[PDB]
Amino acid sequence: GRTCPKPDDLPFSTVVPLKTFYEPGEEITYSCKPGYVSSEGVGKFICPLTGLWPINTLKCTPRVCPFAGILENGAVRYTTFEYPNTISFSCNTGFYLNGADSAKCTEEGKWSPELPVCAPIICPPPSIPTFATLRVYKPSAGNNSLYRDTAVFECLPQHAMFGNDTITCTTHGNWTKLPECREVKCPFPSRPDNGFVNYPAKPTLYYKDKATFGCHDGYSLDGPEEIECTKLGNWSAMPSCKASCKVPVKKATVVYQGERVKIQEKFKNGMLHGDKVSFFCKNKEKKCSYTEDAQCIDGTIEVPKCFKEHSSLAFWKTDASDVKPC
Ligand SMILES: *[C@@H]1O[C@H](CO[C@@H]2O[C@@H](C)[C@@H](O)[C@@H](O)[C@@H]2O)[C@@H](O[C@@H]2O[C@H](CO)[C@@H](O[C@H]3O[C@H](CO)[C@@H](O)[C@H](O)[C@@H]3O)[C@H](O)[C@H]2NC(C)=O)[C@H](O)[C@H]1NC(C)=O
Ligand SMILES: *[C@@H]1O[C@H](CO[C@@H]2O[C@@H](C)[C@@H](O)[C@@H](O)[C@@H]2O)[C@@H](O[C@@H]2O[C@H](CO)[C@@H](O)[C@H](O)[C@H]2NC(C)=O)[C@H](O)[C@H]1NC(C)=O
Ligand SMILES: *[C@@H]1O[C@H](CO)[C@@H](O)[C@H](O)[C@H]1NC(C)=O
Ligand SMILES: *[C@@H]1O[C@H](CO)[C@@H](O)[C@H](O)[C@H]1NC(C)=O
Repeated sequence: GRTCPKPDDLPFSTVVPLKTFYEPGEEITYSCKPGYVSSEGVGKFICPLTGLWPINTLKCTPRVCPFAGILENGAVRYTTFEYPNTISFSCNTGFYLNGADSAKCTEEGKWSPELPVCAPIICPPPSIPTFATLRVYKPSAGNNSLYRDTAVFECLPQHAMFGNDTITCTTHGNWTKLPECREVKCPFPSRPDNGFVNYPAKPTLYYKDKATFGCHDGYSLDGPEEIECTKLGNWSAMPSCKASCKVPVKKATVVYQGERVKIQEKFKNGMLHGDKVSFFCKNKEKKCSYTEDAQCIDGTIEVPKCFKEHSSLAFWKTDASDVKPC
């Protein structure tokens, strides 16, 4: 036409002055938005006598921040690297991020905040507990320790450790929880009736001291032969001597453990405490046999009622340890 119209909207730029119509000869100026720099094309335009605006060669491109794609011992998500995009940071295993985790490209093309660096996780020398010693320790960095390094603790003699003995240098630079060495003592073990006890000749008995028990002839043990002084001050177990019992009835085949045995032959020297045997009893309902057990209890063994016993010489009847049924 003869009056030029509103200029074309150009991306990332602004036009001054901006009017719906211009007269021929009026001037408009394209200027890129902040953070965008002008490259190809020229901005200033003058209205021709014909209404048509000249073709626009101007191209505003975003300002480019310095390359930040390499983080030594780190990983960076970055995509574009130009205004106004942001980049993120991370570190590899054993490394902590020494600075801001995200940076942004400003209008001036300067990263803000400044770019971080990854630094190794370093752990201070471990502090030994009061009653403990350092069994092994290897400092990787100077006297300090790196990520996942270990120290193990050895308690002093006559002391008992509470808590795990291994400490790892963690991700946050602090050692894991430390064990405690305490001095614990154990009271003297009382001698068992009909038996003897042995311990070393010391005024006081401390941790892991062990006493050995015994019993005289005719008496067995119903506990562990060797007991130990545990971490809590009380002994591993208290054992006692329990009375062996006599063979209750001579001439009878009973069941000891898996197989069938004759009592008189199997326990010539008498039963021990807790030994379980089972007797055979006739049942006159269908003339079958069943099995009832009995066991020694500190010298007294109770024969089942159904055991009716007869002498072998009196072979008038059968020994009722016969038909398997029932
Ligand atoms: C060793 O330090 C660990 C970390 O504690 C903190 O770490 C520094 C980086 C710093 O922030 C400072 O304030 C502390 O020293 C202690 O462990 C815990 O670790 C948690 C797991 O990372 C953590 O918490 C997070 O998880 C919980 C549960 O999911 C969330 O509710 C919480 O918001 C966190 O995301 C926290 O850092 C820490 N918490 C506590 C109560 O300790 C650890 O105890 C310590 N060990 C020793 C022996 O001192
Ligand atoms: C040795 O002692 C531990 C510690 O428990 C004791 O219980 C108190 C009543 C008192 O006697 C203190 O000396 C101790 O704190 C015994 O462990 C206990 O076992 C049972 C199992 O449930 C129960 O009483 C408690 O849960 C346990 N104690 C704790 C602190 O949890 C242990 O039985 C004792 N004997 C032996 C052989 O270890
Ligand atoms: C390590 O050893 C001792 C610790 O007491 C100290 O004097 C020394 O300066 C330390 N050096 C380094 C590099 O950590
Ligand atoms: C705790 O001690 C046990 C030894 O009984 C060990 O196997 C375990 O690894 C220790 N805990 C940790 C976290 O290492």
